[PDB]
Amino acid sequence: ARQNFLGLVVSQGKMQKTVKVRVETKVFNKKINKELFHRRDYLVHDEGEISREGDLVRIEATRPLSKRKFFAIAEIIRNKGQQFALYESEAQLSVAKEEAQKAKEFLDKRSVRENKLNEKTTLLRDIRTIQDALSSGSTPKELLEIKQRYGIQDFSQETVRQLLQLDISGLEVNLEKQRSLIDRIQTRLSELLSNDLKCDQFLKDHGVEDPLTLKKNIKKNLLRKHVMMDMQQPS
Amino acid sequence: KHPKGSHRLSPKVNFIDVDNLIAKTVAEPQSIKSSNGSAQKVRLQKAELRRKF
RNA sequence: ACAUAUUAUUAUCUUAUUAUUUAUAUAAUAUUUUUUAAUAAAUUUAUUAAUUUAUAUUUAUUUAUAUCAGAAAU
RNA sequence: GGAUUAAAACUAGAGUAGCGAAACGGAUUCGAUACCCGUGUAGUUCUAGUAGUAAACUAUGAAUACAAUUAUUUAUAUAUAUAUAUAUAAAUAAUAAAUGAAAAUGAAAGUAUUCCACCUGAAGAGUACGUUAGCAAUAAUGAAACUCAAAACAAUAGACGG
RNA sequence: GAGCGUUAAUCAUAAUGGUUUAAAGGAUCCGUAGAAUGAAUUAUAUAUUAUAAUUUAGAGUUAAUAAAAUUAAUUAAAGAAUU
RNA sequence: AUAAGAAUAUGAUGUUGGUUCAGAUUAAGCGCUAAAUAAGGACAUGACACAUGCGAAUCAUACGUUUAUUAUUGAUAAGAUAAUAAAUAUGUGGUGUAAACGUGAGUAAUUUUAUUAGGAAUUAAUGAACUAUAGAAUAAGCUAAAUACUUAAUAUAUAAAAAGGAUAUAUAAUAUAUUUAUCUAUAGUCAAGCCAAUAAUGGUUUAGGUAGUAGGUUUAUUAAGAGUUAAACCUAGCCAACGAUCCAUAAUCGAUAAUGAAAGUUAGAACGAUCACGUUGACUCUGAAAUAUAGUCAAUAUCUAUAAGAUACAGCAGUGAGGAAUAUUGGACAAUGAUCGAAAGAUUGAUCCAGUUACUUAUUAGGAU
Ligand SMILES: [K+]
Ligand SMILES: [K+]
Ligand SMILES: [K+]
Ligand SMILES: [K+]
Ligand SMILES: [K+]
Ligand SMILES: [K+]
Ligand SMILES: [K+]
Ligand SMILES: [K+]
Ligand SMILES: [K+]
Ligand SMILES: [K+]
Ligand SMILES: [K+]
Ligand SMILES: [Mg+2]
Ligand SMILES: [Mg+2]
Ligand SMILES: [Mg+2]
Ligand SMILES: [Mg+2]
Ligand SMILES: [Mg+2]
Ligand SMILES: [Mg+2]
Ligand SMILES: [Mg+2]
Ligand SMILES: [Mg+2]
Ligand SMILES: [Mg+2]
Ligand SMILES: [Mg+2]
Ligand SMILES: [Mg+2]
Ligand SMILES: [Mg+2]
Ligand SMILES: [Mg+2]
Ligand SMILES: [Mg+2]
Ligand SMILES: [Mg+2]
Ligand SMILES: [Mg+2]
Ligand SMILES: [Mg+2]
Ligand SMILES: [Mg+2]
Ligand SMILES: [Mg+2]
Ligand SMILES: [Mg+2]
Ligand SMILES: [Mg+2]
Ligand SMILES: [Mg+2]
Ligand SMILES: [Mg+2]
Ligand SMILES: [Mg+2]
Ligand SMILES: [Mg+2]
Ligand SMILES: [Mg+2]
Ligand SMILES: [Mg+2]
Ligand SMILES: [Mg+2]
Ligand SMILES: [Mg+2]
Ligand SMILES: [Mg+2]
Ligand SMILES: [Mg+2]
Ligand SMILES: [Mg+2]
Ligand SMILES: [Mg+2]
Ligand SMILES: [Mg+2]
Ligand SMILES: [Mg+2]
Ligand SMILES: [Mg+2]
Ligand SMILES: [Mg+2]
Ligand SMILES: [Mg+2]
Ligand SMILES: [Mg+2]
Ligand SMILES: [Mg+2]
Ligand SMILES: [Mg+2]
Ligand SMILES: [Mg+2]
Ligand SMILES: [Mg+2]
Ligand SMILES: [Mg+2]
Ligand SMILES: [Mg+2]
Ligand SMILES: [Mg+2]
Ligand SMILES: [Mg+2]
Ligand SMILES: [Mg+2]
Repeated sequence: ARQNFLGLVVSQGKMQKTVKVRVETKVFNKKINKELFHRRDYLVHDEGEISREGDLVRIEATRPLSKRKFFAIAEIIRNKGQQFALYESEAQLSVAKEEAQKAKEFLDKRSVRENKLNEKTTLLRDIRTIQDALSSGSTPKELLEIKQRYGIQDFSQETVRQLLQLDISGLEVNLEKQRSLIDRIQTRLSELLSNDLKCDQFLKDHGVEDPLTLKKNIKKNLLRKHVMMDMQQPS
Repeated sequence: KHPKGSHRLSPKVNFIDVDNLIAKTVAEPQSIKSSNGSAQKVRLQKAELRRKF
């Protein structure tokens, strides 16, 4: 049959309807006693100009088409070259949008900081008026303004404590919950495995059919999937 | 797309029908001609042997 | 340096021959075509030599391109 | 392919104490174009460049896996009855095995694997010619003919040593 | 041995090699090609290769903690001595 | 599967390292020497120049031409006609020389070689010349005449042909029969054109090369693809340090020869395969196929007949030259082939034999006492 080769497109878009395909064949080199790969670039006809640099293609022998062209593209095995072209066009549009959004979030942050620098009022001073007015009874209009600078309509000892809250405090509690879950899951499964009877019951209670007839790994995974479904789904 | 001016498929294999090959190559004399001549008789014998072979 | 021989090349010069392509002929031949003599046969027809007519096939000269080769330069 | 690259040298502009090719003198000597001494120019210095050469050496390309010990530092860690002790790496020194012409190498110059550079008797020769690069000195690349049966390394025993 | 010798030639006769010190490590490093070489598991295939999925032992990124004050470039200073 | 080393350093030792030797061989030369026989080879050099003779002829059953005899005719013999037997290949014709033979100049590959269970454009109304089968073979002209040539007729969009001769018999030139030729068609056989992949010496102190150059489109040309050639219009490509381009050198190869344990290396004489050439260059004709050992023109050399002439020994033998070096100006067509012819036969320096030469191989070249 017609001789067919597999190769990688190494040049495209330079000649009209012609691409260069790199074909590697296996040969034996008697001198060094080693089977080597021999490489050659083929000028190949691309009737539909579909192939792109980087694509993996199969080329088939054809009639003489030019001085140096004797093969044509017969199939695109892998279209990595075509993918590169599509992803490059999308990237330009995708990045422009993101950069526009980020540019608008930077100018807004600058405006907020500039606005705050125009308000001579400082947190410490403001928190020293909400703690003196709340301990003296005075209600100068500054407080009403302060009830707008911060949004704190009510001036109590439990409102300054919520104005000065630090994110670190929230992190400290989320970390304890994370540690609890892991510790509970491990203790639960550890105990369950120690008692085969309580293990068999555990599985049946959670909806396993004849858990007794199961393997150690085929069943310990069920226990793990259940212990993690009784401490993460209920919470 | 295959190259313009080229056949997409390979030419069909030509299978020989031996009955047709024999009929066209070594066909039998259509009539039993009168080979009274000495040379005609020799030619008839040679043609028969060649056809048999 | 150089004097030699050989080869190759060319935006050059000359060029056999050939191919292709131009223009021309009161060009030749055949047929057609228009007439015209001479001759012959018969009692219009044929032949030959001319003229007109187109057609095909050649010939001469001519235009252009390429070309063995030689010259010059490298 | 690229970059960097001692000293000397070179192209400009500064600087120039000391040192110091050369040069001119003083000695020494049979002679002294030297060793020693004097005066001491370039250079040695800085700024901006050119050039890409050294015994540019560990005369030992880089990477990975692996193999028996000791000593000595360093680092990290651990412990305590708190200052040592116990661990794991690195470095260095001396070694086993192995390797090697041996000298020796010693975690490689061992056991293996991967990649690169390079060599094929001496002399001629890193020369000639050509080419490339440089302001230049030069640098890179790099032969052949003729001649010879030499030439070279480690080690051994001598002889000799101002 | 009806040949023998000699000259001219061919093949064989050590790379089942080497490069500290004998011919031979590039001044050094960076890095391109390499038709150079190169992890693990599983499943396919047309099979030491390809593809897909998965993995972290090579190679990297960012932190945290501890440690160190060297090597480049630039700027600003000091010191003994010399003439 | 078959793998050996030796001499030479050094005062001596180990090692590095070259050189030489031991083996086989030749397309061999030379020196000395030499018996017979059988077989295998023989200008590697100047693709230098060539005296002389040969190497391609054959057909009379294509057409003409020339005799002799007999018979008939011709009232005197010049001629004619037919039969028979001969002659003619200095007239017109047919077939044959694209092979074989010789040589290795050119050729490093758009061309050449080798290989592949390769390919299409998806190769002509090509048969070159035999086989099988079927059908046809007509009319004029031109030449002295024809199987010469020319123009027509009819034969698979349809196109595209031809030829008679010999011998008998019967007829009144014609018809049959036999024999040998001619043309067409279909298939077979033999045999052709084109392309791809892979490999094929040295130098980079030849590093850049290319400009129809790389690709696209269209027409011309061809049986047929393609910048293969010619014409037009576009794109800016293509090759290259895994060596492009350039230069030098060389015919290539094997189930051939030599050598080695082998991988390999060498040769390319001999046997066989392939290519190229026939003093040099180009072009054209015929043809399926030729830049043909043809033709044309030119170049070089020679020759005689002095013509827009002939010849060119790389056919055989042979001569001169060159060189260290390579042979008979032999016999035969008996054999195997080839060409012509219907046959009888003719031709054949293909070929087969012999000669020359230890160039190679083999056998023999007296045994017992
Ligand atoms: K084309
Ligand atoms: K100074
Ligand atoms: K290296
Ligand atoms: K060594
Ligand atoms: K030796
Ligand atoms: K005949
Ligand atoms: K000859
Ligand atoms: K040749
Ligand atoms: K007949
Ligand atoms: K080359
Ligand atoms: K014969
Ligand atoms: Mg010319
Ligand atoms: Mg220093
Ligand atoms: Mg200066
Ligand atoms: Mg002096
Ligand atoms: Mg003096
Ligand atoms: Mg001095
Ligand atoms: Mg520099
Ligand atoms: Mg130097
Ligand atoms: Mg050096
Ligand atoms: Mg140093
Ligand atoms: Mg590294
Ligand atoms: Mg030099
Ligand atoms: Mg020594
Ligand atoms: Mg003998
Ligand atoms: Mg060997
Ligand atoms: Mg090494
Ligand atoms: Mg080094
Ligand atoms: Mg060195
Ligand atoms: Mg890591
Ligand atoms: Mg010998
Ligand atoms: Mg001899
Ligand atoms: Mg003989
Ligand atoms: Mg010869
Ligand atoms: Mg006759
Ligand atoms: Mg004749
Ligand atoms: Mg021939
Ligand atoms: Mg012919
Ligand atoms: Mg012969
Ligand atoms: Mg007829
Ligand atoms: Mg006639
Ligand atoms: Mg004819
Ligand atoms: Mg040179
Ligand atoms: Mg071309
Ligand atoms: Mg075309
Ligand atoms: Mg053109
Ligand atoms: Mg030659
Ligand atoms: Mg060979
Ligand atoms: Mg050869
Ligand atoms: Mg011969
Ligand atoms: Mg020829
Ligand atoms: Mg010729
Ligand atoms: Mg000729
Ligand atoms: Mg000749
Ligand atoms: Mg001869
Ligand atoms: Mg002579
Ligand atoms: Mg001889
Ligand atoms: Mg003689
Ligand atoms: Mg003869």
